Amino acid sequence: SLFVRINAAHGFSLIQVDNTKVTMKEILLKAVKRRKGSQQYRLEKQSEPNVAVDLDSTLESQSAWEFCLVREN
Amino acid sequence: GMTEYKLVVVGAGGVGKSALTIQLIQNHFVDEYDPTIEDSYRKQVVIDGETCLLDILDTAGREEYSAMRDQYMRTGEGFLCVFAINNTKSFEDIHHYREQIKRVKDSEDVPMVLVGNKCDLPSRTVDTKQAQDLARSYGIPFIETSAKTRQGVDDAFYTLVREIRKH
Ligand SMILES: Nc1nc2c(ncn2[C@@H]2O[C@H](COP(=O)(O)OP(=O)(O)NP(=O)(O)O)[C@@H](O)[C@H]2O)c(=O)[nH]1
Ligand SMILES: [Mg+2]
Repeated sequence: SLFVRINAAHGFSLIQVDNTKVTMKEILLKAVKRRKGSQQYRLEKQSEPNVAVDLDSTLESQSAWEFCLVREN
Repeated sequence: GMTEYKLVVVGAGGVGKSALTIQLIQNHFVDEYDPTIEDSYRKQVVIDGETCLLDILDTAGREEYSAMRDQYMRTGEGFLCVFAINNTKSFEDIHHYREQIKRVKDSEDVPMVLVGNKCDLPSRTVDTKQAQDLARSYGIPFIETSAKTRQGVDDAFYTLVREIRKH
């Protein structure tokens, strides 16, 4: 019922969040584990390229449901 | 250069749609069963001499997300209908998925492949005859796969691409 969309280079993933006060760090780790093999990766919001979303910040603090899985530099 | 084929994996929850997709994409099996909502993967593969890019869509087996079904069944070119050989009713749910595809696509002629997953399991509820006879009724190939041993995984996706080559 509560999911975020992670846009990657070779597809996208809908990641369900149990509660809306999750880290941006926990979301990133689940994103890399599903998109790629395991475990140099950052989240940016799709609307604004190169935001480098704060990993401490929660989803309530975020004003978006869509983020991009992009590699560092 | 590359022909693009858009594949959709449909079936009841827990039949192994994610396990089959993950096996062909990143080449390993996992027993976590992290339930799916929707995931897309693009992989470059060689099929019988033809280099092609595969657009794989992993759907949710839980009818709670059935709303998205009306939207993705209109996008893909072929459908990989998966049931569990140890789950009778997921095999029964195959008929529902086909009929929904046929009338979202508004076409009887839709490229598809029947997949019976989890070959490695010792106890079986659905015999090969039941799926084979159902396959001829639908006029589509039936492939038995095991995501845990990777048996039939490529075979099933490859046959779907071959079926999509209907003119
Ligand atoms: N022994 C065995 N277990 C399998 C096989 N394929 C999948 N499983 C197991 O079956 C369970 C469900 O697999 P999964 O791919 O997540 O199923 P799904 O069809 O994607 N489920 P959902 O639609 O709800 O997301 C997992 O525990 C997985 O390890 C297989 O070939 N053999
Ligand atoms: Mg799944």
